Amino acid sequence: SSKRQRR
Amino acid sequence: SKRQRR
Amino acid sequence: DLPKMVEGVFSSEIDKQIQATTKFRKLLSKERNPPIEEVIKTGVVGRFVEFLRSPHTLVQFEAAWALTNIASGSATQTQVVIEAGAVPIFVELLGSPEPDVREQAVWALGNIAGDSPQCRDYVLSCGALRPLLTLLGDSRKLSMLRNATWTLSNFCRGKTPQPDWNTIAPALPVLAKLVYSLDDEVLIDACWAISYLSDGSNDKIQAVIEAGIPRRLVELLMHASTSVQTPALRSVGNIVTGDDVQTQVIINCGALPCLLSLLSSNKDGIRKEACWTISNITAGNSAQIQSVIDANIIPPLIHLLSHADLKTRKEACWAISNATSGGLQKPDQIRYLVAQGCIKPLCDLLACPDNKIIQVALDGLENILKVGELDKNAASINRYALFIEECGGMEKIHDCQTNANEEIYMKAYNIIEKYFS
Repeated sequence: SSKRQRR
Repeated sequence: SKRQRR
Repeated sequence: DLPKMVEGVFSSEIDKQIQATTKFRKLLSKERNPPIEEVIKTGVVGRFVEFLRSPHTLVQFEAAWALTNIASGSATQTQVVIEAGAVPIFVELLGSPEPDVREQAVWALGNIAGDSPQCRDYVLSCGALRPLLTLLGDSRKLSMLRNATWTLSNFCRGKTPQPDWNTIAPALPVLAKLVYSLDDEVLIDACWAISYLSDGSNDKIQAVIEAGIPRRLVELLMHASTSVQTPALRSVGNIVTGDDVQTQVIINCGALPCLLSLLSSNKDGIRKEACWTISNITAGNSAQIQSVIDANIIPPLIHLLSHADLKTRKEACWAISNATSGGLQKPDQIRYLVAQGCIKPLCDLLACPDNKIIQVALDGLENILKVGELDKNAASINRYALFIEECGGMEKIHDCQTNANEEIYMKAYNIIEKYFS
C-alpha cells in the first residue's frame, strides 16, 4: 500500500 | 547482453 | 452524532461548517476501521470539495484532511473523491498562502496518485508536478519535505503503464538534490522515486546520469540504513542495465568496492541485488570484467554460487557466467575464474530446476572449455575438460541432453561431441 492516512 | 527487470 | 454533523456540513454558516467538518476529520482519522464508507454515504464529499475554495483557510484545511483520509481507502473510495472534482482544486491549493493547506494538498495528491497508475496519470494531467517540484525547492519545513518527497515518489511509481517520460522527467533535478537531504525519510522516498524512473530504456538512464545523480547514489550504497541502501542499490542496478559507457559511469563513481561490501549485507535482498548489479557489469566489455576482477568481487561470488538461497545462487551464476565472455580477447580472465574454483559450482547448477540457469551455466562452461582447448593446442589435453570430467561435471552435461529446451540439449550435445568423444 502506497497510501498514508493522517493520524 | 544485459538483463532488465529491474 | 452523525446526522447533526451532516446538517452542519450543509449549513451555510462558516462556524457550523467548521465544527462539523472537524468532527468528520477526526472520525476519518481513527486508527482502526475509519468509517470511510459511512461518511461517503452521507453525501458530504461534494461539500468538502466546495470547502476547498472557501477563503477561510481553516475549513480548507479540515476539508482537505477529511478528503485525504477518504482517498486513503479503497480504489472505489478514492474514485469518489476524484469524481467529486477534488484534484484540480488540490493542485490550485499547492499555491495556497497557508503552509498547512499546501501540505495537506500535497498529502491528498499523494494518496490519490498512489491508488493506481491510471490515477497517477490523472493527477499529472491536472498539472500537479510543477507546483510540487516548486514546494520541494522552497520549503524549509521538514514535514512538507517528507510529504512532498513521498508524494513525488507516488507520481513516479508504476509500470502498467509508466508515466509519460517528458511529463515526469523534470523531477530528476529536484531528486538530484533531495538525495543530499539530511533527513532519512526524504532520502528513502527520493531514492525509491529515482529507482522507478531509472527502470527503463537507455535514454531514461542517460537522463539520470546527466542530472548528476549517480555519484550520490553510490555514496548512499554504504548508508547506515538498509531502508536507504535498498532503493539506492536498486537505482545503481538499473543504471548498469544501460550501455557500456553508462555502466562505466557507475564504475568511475567507485561502486565496485561498495558492491563488494554489499555482498556481505545482512539483508538477503541486498545481497541478491548486489549480485544482479554485478552481473550487469560483467555483461559488459573486457575492461569492465577486469574491473570486477581487480575489485576482488569474484571469490565472494563463487562462494555465493553455493551458499545462501536459490535466488542468490541464480544471480551469482549470471554474474560469473557473464564474466567468461572474453576468452578470445583476454583468456587470462577465464583462467582466473577457473583458478578461483568456478567450474564445480557451475556444474552443480546444471541440475537447476530453472532452464534459463542451466543454459547460462552451460554457456559459461563452453567458454571455459574453449580456453582450455586453446591452451591444449599450444602445448597433451584440455585440462578444463579433465577437471569437468573428474569433478562429475561431464556426467551432468550428459544429463542435459534430456531437457527438451532446444537451446539446452543441442548445446549439451556439442560439448560432449567436441570435448568428450
